[PDB]
Amino acid sequence: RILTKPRSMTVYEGESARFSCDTDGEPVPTVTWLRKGQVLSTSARHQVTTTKYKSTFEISSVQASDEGNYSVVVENSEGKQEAEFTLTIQK
Repeated sequence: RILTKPRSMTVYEGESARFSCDTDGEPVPTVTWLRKGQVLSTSARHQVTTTKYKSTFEISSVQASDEGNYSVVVENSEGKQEAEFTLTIQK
């Protein structure tokens, strides 16, 4: 149920940008990073990565086609939620 949401910021390009949230489930919930960025989930220049009870979205080598405003829709065997933030990049 969204134990904790990630933060936000504005990086330059492949500088840092690190995100990490937490979510309960039954058992183990599911996450869906997405924000006009191809559901993030490591789809090109991103570096997402979920874990047992906590996920993490990392942005590296981000070109001029990722922008920040990134959210995370996390569901569960019998639940549904989401979060949102924004990690831009001054290419």
